[PDB]
Amino acid sequence: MVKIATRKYLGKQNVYDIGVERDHNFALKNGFIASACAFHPQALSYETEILTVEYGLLPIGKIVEKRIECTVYSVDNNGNIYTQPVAQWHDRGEQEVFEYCLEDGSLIRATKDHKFMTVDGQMLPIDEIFERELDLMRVDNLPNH
Amino acid sequence: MVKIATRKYLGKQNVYDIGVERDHNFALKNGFIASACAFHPQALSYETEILTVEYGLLPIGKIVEKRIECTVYSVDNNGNIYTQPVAQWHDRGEQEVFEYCLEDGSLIRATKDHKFMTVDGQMLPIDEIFERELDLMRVDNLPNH
Repeated sequence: MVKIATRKYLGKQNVYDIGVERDHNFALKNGFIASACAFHPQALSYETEILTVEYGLLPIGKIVEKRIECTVYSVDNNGNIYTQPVAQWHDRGEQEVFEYCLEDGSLIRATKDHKFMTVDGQMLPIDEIFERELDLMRVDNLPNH
Repeated sequence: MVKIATRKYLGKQNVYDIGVERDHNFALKNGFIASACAFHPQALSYETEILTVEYGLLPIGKIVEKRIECTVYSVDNNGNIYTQPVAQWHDRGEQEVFEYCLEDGSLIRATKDHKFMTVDGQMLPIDEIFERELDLMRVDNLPNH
C-alpha cells in the first residue's frame, strides 16, 4: 500500500520485460507487483531489480540480456505468494522511461503503459495509477535472504 | 466502425481460455482479436469459435476440453497476421457470461472483463469497449478454410 508521489522523465532508453505463466505477474524489490504479459511492448528500465529465488535481487536488464534461467515471485488473486520461473526474456527496444518516485523513497522506472497492481488487485497502467493517486500493492512476507 | 450495440446477461456457465507464446492474442470468427492473458480469470463461452489452421473454426470449449493441439491466428504490434500454436488450454470453471451483440448481429459471449483489441490497437475489457462506445478491431482475409 504505497502511493506514487512524483513522475519525472528519464529519456529514451533500451527497456525490458519478462514473461511468466500463472497470474502473469512478478515481484520487484520490496514487494511491488508488475504485470508479466501484454500486447503492447510495456517495459521496465534496465536497473529495475527483480527478486529471484536463486540469486536474490537482479536487474531485469541483466536477466534479459543474459537470458538468466531463474525463478521469480508471483501473487494470486487471493493475495498468496508462490514462485515460478521466467518463461520469456523480452528486449522491448527503445522507449520513453519515466521515473515514478513512491511515497516511501522507492523508485519505479518504466514505460507509462506498464501495468502494476493496486491494493484492490487491479492491474492498471502505472501512469494511470499515478494520476488517479491510487495505492500500489506492496506484498509482504517475501524472503529477505 | 465496429461497435457493440447491446449487452445481455446469460448467467453462469463453464468458460474457457487459451494461451499462446507470443503476442497473447488470437482471432475469433469474424476477425475479432481476443486477448490471451490477464491477471484475473477472463474467459469465453464454450461455443465461442476460434479460427484454426488445421480444423477451421472450432469451439473454444472443444479445444480446451479435448486439449486439441492446433494453430491459431494472432496480430503483432505492427499489424501483421501470423499463426502460432496453442500453448495452454485453460478450463476456467463457471463464471458469469454476457452476450455482446454487435451492430451487424455478430455476437461475443464472454466474461465482462475479457480483453479485446480496439481499432487503434489497445487491449481493453469488452465491458469498457461497450460502455465507452469504442471501435473493436475486426480483421478480414483470414483463411477460413
